[PDB]
Amino acid sequence: TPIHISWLSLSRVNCSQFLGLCALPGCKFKDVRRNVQKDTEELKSCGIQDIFVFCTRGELSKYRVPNLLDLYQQCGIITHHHPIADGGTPDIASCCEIMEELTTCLKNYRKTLIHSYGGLGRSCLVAACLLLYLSDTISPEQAIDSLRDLRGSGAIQTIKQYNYLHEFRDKLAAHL
Repeated sequence: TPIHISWLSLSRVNCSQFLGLCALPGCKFKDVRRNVQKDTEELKSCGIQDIFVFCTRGELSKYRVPNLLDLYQQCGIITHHHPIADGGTPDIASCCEIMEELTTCLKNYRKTLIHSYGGLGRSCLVAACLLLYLSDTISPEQAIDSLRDLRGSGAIQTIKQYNYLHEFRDKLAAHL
C-alpha cells in the first residue's frame, strides 16, 4: 500500500492551506514492514516539498530508518528534524522555532507534511499548537477538538501534552 496523509484544513484560523500528518514512513516494526525508499518517492511524487520529523534518532534506529532524513533530502524534500520525546513535549524555544518554520512554509505556499511515529500525539500537539499560534480566538480545547476530528480520540497522547496546550500561549508569551 502507499502511505496515507491526513490533510488538516486550516480555514478555522483563516488559512486556505492544508497541513498533512502521518505515521513513520518506511517504518519496519512488528508486523509493519514498509519500504522507506518507495514511501519517500511516493511523497515526492505527491508534491510534498517540506517534511517535519519529530522522531528521535533512537527511534529512526529502532524502526530501521536511521537514514530517513538522508533519503528525504536525496529526493529533494526539505527536511525539518525537531526531535520531541515520545509521549513528551517540545521546550518553548524549540516549539517556537517549529511554529516559525511552519508559518513560513505556509506563507510560501509549500506543500507541507509532518510526522512522528504514529502521527498521533506529538504531531497533533504541534498541529494544535500551530492553530493556537495562528489564532488568538481559538481555545486549547477547540484546537484539540479539531485534531481529534482528524486523528481520532487518541489525538493527544498524555496529560503532559494536554497540559502543554493549556498554557502554551502563556509559556510562549514568556518572551524576554
